[PDB]
Amino acid sequence: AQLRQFYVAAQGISWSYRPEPTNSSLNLSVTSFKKIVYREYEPYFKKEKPQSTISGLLGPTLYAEVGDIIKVHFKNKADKPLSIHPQGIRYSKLSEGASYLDHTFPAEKMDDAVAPGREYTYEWSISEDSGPTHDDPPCLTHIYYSHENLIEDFNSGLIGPLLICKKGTLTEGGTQKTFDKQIVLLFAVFDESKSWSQSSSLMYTVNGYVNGTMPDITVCAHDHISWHLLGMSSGPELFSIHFNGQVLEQNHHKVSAITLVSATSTTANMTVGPEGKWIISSLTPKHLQAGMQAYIDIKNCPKKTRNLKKITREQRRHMKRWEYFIAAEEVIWDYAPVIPANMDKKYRSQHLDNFSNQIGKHYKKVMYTQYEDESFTKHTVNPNMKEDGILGPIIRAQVRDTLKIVFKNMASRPYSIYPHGVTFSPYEDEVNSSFTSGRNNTMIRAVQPGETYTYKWNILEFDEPTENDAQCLTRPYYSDVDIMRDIASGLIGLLLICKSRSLDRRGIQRAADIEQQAVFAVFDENKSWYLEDNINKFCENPDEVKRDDPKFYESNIMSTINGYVPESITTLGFCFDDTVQWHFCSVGTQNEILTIHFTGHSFIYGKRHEDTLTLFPMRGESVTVTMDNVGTWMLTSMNSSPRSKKLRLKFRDVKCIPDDDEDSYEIFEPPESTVMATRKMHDRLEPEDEESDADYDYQNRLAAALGIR
Amino acid sequence: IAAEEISWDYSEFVQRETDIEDSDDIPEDTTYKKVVFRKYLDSTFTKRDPRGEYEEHLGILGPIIRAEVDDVIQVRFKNLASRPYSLHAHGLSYEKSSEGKTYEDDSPEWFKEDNAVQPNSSYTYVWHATERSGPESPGSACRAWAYYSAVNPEKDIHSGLIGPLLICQKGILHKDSNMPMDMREFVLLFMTFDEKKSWYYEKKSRSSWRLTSSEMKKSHEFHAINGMIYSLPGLKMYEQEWVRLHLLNIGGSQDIHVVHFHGQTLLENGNKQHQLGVWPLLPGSFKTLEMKASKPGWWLLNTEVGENQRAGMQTPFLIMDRDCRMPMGLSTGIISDSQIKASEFLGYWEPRLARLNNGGSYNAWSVEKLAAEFASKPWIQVDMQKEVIITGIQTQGAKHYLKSCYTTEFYVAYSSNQINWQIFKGNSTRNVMYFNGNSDASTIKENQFDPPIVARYIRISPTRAYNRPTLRLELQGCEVNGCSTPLGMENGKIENKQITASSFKKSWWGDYWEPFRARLNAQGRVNAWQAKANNNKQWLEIDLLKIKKITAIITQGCKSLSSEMYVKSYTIHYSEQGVEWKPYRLKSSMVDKIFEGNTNTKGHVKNFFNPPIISRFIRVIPKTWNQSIALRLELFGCDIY
Amino acid sequence: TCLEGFEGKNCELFTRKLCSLDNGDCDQFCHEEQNSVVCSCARGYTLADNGKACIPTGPYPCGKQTLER
Amino acid sequence: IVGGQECKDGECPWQALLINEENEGFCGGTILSEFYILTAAHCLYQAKRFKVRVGDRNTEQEEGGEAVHEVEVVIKHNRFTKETYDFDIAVLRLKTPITFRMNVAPACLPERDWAESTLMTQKTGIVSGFGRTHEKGRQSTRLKMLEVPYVDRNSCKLSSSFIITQNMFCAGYDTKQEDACQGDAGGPHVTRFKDTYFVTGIVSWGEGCARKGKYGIYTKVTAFLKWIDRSMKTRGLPKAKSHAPEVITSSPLK
Repeated sequence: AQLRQFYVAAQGISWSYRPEPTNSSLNLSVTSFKKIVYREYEPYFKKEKPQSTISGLLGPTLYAEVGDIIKVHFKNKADKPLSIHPQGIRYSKLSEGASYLDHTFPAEKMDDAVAPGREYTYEWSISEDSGPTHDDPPCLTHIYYSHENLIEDFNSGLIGPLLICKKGTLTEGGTQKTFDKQIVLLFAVFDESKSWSQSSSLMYTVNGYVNGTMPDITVCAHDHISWHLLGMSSGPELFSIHFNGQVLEQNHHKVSAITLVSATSTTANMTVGPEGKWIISSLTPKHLQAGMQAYIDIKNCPKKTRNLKKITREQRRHMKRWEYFIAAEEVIWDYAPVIPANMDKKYRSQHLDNFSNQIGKHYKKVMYTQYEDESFTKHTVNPNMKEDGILGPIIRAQVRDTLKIVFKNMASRPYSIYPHGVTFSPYEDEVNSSFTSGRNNTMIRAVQPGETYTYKWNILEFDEPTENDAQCLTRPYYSDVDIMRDIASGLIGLLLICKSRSLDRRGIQRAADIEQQAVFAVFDENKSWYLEDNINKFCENPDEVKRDDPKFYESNIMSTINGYVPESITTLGFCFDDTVQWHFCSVGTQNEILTIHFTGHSFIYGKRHEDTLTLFPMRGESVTVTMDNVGTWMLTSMNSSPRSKKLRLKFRDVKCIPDDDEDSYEIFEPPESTVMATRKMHDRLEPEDEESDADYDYQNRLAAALGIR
Repeated sequence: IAAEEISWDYSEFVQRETDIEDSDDIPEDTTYKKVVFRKYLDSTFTKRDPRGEYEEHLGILGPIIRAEVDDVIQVRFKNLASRPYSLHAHGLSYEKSSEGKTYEDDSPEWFKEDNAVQPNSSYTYVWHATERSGPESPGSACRAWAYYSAVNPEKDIHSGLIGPLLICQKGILHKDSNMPMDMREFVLLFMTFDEKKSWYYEKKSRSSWRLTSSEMKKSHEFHAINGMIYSLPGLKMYEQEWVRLHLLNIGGSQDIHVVHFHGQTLLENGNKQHQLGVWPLLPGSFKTLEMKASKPGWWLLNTEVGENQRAGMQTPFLIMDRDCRMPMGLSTGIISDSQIKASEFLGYWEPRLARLNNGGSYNAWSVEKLAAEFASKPWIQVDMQKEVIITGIQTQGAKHYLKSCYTTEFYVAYSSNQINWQIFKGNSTRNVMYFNGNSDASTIKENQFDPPIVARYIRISPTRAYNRPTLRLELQGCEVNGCSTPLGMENGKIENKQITASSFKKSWWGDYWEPFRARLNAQGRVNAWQAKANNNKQWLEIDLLKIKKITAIITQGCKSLSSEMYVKSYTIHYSEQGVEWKPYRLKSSMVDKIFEGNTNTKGHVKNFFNPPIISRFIRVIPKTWNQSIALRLELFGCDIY
Repeated sequence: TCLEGFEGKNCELFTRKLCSLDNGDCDQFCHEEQNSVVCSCARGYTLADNGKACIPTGPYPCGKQTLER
Repeated sequence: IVGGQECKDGECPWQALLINEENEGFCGGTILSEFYILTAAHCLYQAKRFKVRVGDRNTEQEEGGEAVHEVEVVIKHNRFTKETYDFDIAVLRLKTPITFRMNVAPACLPERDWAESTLMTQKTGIVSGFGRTHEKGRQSTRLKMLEVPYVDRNSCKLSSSFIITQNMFCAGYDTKQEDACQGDAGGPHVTRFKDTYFVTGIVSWGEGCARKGKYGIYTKVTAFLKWIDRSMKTRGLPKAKSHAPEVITSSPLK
């Protein structure tokens, strides 16, 4: 029943696409266009609000609670009668802000006839059914706009955020009680070419900021912050945003990425950690010709101290001398597998060797592997683990996992390593950070070919996810020196940020099994850094150059899986009692969502049983799937032609009768057979079999939780 | 299931379903050479399934199969054209015996025989129903699937060869032909259809085929919504309905929309802990969730896009009144069935004289003699020359000594253009080829309708009664905007503190009158308000508390069990939050309106008023009169937000 | 009295081929023999006139229920 | 709601009470034939002696000449985990044969085929037992047999801290009321399949029995066919007619 009255007035402001407070670059300004944006005013519309620096072209951020009234007052000052169309429920057609053929009374258009210079108060409210009061965040944002012309009521700056939070733990302004900050985000594409002033200026301006000139979000530590995931684009455009280092908690779930469309009503909150300079990686492959970068400036203001314990609470440590050895070698790896099965003649007899006199056999494709000792020449085996190929192998993290990535480059370009959303030490980098301070807190990831560097950091209990989600979260890692070119060169893998199921030094995955992933990255040779090892240097036909032709272009545009461009060597034929965790990923040069249809097969996610799923780039999607089926079918997609006609899968799933291990070949055992000695599922130990952990000979301290109490 | 090659029209907005503009000439051809499905109750032809009122969402798509646990319906198919057709389902882990996809198999002519159907030859084929589609967790109970051809993954979804597989749970079933309903679920398939990308491509286009149709970019690939364009019918619900909406998208893989309702918050079931508000869509899955309406009116249904709204979907859904059970033409004297049309009558009794319980042995409906009545065509065109919405019609016979005389069965029809008689009302949701009727004579019988039927040329037709065809069908309609609801001026919700009387008549050596019962159908002493004086000075003020939108009015009158008096004219005084006893302004000019009271003795007065009466203290001052002052004042307001 | 080979209300559905699901409407083992299904109980039980359910014969074989009270 | 109703004095034979020579019981058994009694292995190992009596509906009282089924010696099991619980099935080697009476009704032998058709259909079950698995403060004098439903396998490994294999699964209500350690240990969780009765569960204590309203632990003898077959044919024909039929076998159950 609270009165949340606001005074918004739209006007045309010649706002530059770059924050230039100094009049030195105004004579040669590369941006000088008008923008009709929303601007808040005082009662009776006297003086203009100063507005935050983050809200360049964004209007006033409206805030409200449940069961309250919102007598918002608007005064248009542009040129055409605009309106305000929120996302409430109590507002009627007389005050809805939508001008269309309603087939009702003509007097219902009084909310849209707001002439430029006429005041009009909208009598709106909200019902009680707009409050979650559960596992959702205490706020439910909304987007209000003008229903006149969406092509103009957005590119000019006619966008504003509306907040309908929960009455109780919220203050006056949109900030919670236990949280001391309110971070509002906005990522838009102001297409100036399609608006009111038809001027050729197709530029990707995030809130009117180009080349990463967006004002940096800054907040000191020892406090709590709250986010607001908002930002509508011109239409079907998305934004692959990510919060490096600092992990948020969207929908009370510890996540670090969010990529939807049309500004989805979602807010989040988290708790800051140590001081530093983190990154807001706005890595949008389809939106990079203009510029969109941001970072995090975490200082240190000593105000309150939490009970955050560093190590686990007197039961879990597992201090082991296990450092992951990674050497950026240039072993001979090609798009086609070693001796292909389905005969990939398009790459075997054209680019794999000296056939057709194109590239050759000796390549420089660098792959991130994992050795077993300090040799930097052979891993667990001489080749690879087959099940991953050029993709990264199996890496698991736990408390004191000693993630000491002994990286020693030896190719022709300085590389590094960076796991997705991991907090490190002020001494070692392992993250594309610009934090260059003193020698004590310096961090440089530049590892020249020949020099070795170890990124030492102790992953502990403050680096684990929640409890309701899956065990090990999928976080694909990639090089931090380069952004888009190293991914095409085969420098990408996957990391398992698991929960608190640390049993021994390796962490026994309780109620789990093996892992089956699925990657589909479409890249090009021109995107990779080793473009010189194709047609110019590593070449044997200087008279005929395979360029400027569609034949050589599509020969590089390929979708790979486990380092195998045609088809993989393994099948998805599981059996019963397979509590595995399926992972999916599909990075590349795209930005929207990617889907895949499953015929005759389904999965389990969200306490239900869906058929198909939809993954997201940047981050990694994980789901615990139990593969129980008898027969064989296809897993094709429904798109155009280069991604729907050859993206099938041939496998046979059979379980006769339990896990099918009495007359076939599979790495499982029901057992259900003659057991006269020792077989599978025979956990008979002399001291004690199992229970929860192995802190002592019997574990005498009784406090096994799943995080900070 | 069938698949006869019938040319379907994508640009269906020229039919003027809910469109406004008239200068919408089609540059190319309206219809497109495609194939439509059909449902058969038998294995052979010459027997189709009549598309009922509930079977609305289909357009170019054929029927929708409803098979659940312990219930299987055959799907015999026979090719009619010259190309072999296919049929492939999705969802469960069905084997190749009921799959029908063109790939590797095992059986010779059984796993892939359904993909190659020879013309003029039937084939034995039947699908299997599972329990996987049942939504787990306490919340939902339905989750639809999809099925299409399989001879080509792309040339079939554009050839009109689509179909959704709506599968619910088991436990809640209805008596509608043993089909589980007990709700009002909807299903919509949004997917564009292309003529140049299909098997029935006639090598050329209907206008030009140089740079993908020189007239319009992909003119053959129109964004047909639900098989049509600018249509979307059946969106006529009531206030506060938690109906389930099934959103299915299989072909549109590069078209992401976000559904946002104008003033309707969302509520997710299952977990019972989420509110959301908005809910987009992803390609592949079959999203389904409730709606939960709030305020009535023509609320626009859009997806907040620029390419699929003004050129795709733009149909506002209407919410009509729920408690619109007011008298229409029985208790009033203005609205009557004077515009009735028919052909064959039933006897010699009076036509209009068909009131419930009337004096005389002649009270029915007839003009010409009946002679012989059977399964001929005694149609009774009940035309109203306006929009209609009927949810229930009563039926009562006649007697005068002992005989029953009641109609046992009668079929109903309807029409919307007079030139064609769409005799299909008898096959609605529950009905298939029959309809209820009267049972006796002294017991009133009603026939309630389930689907919100809308038309203009209503047609009823009797059959045979108890050796005397006599029918007395009443009239019960409803509102169109959905807000004109009785505030209680005649029921009892509006107390006497709001509607007050003037003077109280009291005799010296006797009793005293109580003229404060100004309601409809009152007993006791008087029946309404009768002041002591008899001039143009008395008043009858009403307190509306808040502002309202009054459109319909009614007025009968009272008496004193001797003489009947009424009022012939009055004036309505409108005001605002404060107090202002000023008559209602005339919108057609600038003066005040001169309202008319009761015309005859007991015949009510029904009139519509487009301009709202935004006021709170409405005053009624009777100008002229008849004998004495008497009127049963009762209006119909709205809830202006 | 419609012709044979066609069953249902107006004799539309054909004869049943395999049992597989729902145990073939018989209270014992369902095992198809290439478009031929036949159910039959082993020892301790007999058969009925058509084969809908095995008629109980023995008083207490290896699996019954006492409905005396 | 069907609560803890006692067993009937008609169709409830599967209750071979395993007591001691004194007035002190320990667990129970399962009646199937005249040469093998399925029960838990901890009934005898790490316990006391063994005294069986079939058709005994009450321990304190006696319903006449009906409880007689003495046992000579007994052995153990190969897969029986001494610390935890896994394949906890033991066979009681009776010494005197008992005919088929009213309170002693035989049952047909299970098979591996009734593993994919009995768990998906019969989602319930009954737990026959005098009440010796949770012998704390609910020792009822009457033979109680309540009804417990079946839950998905993905909710049984977390019911107890011990990781449960495939042999044992859920067989109780949700986390609401007391539905675990019901009846005597080794109690038959027979599920009336179709015209027959096949036992498919043995109640045993894991970490004891306390506040276990989550789920229950019950074995699956359909996979135990290879053990009941190796201990019935390899022992040979009954020498002295159930002596031992036949207790003279190795400890890992042959």
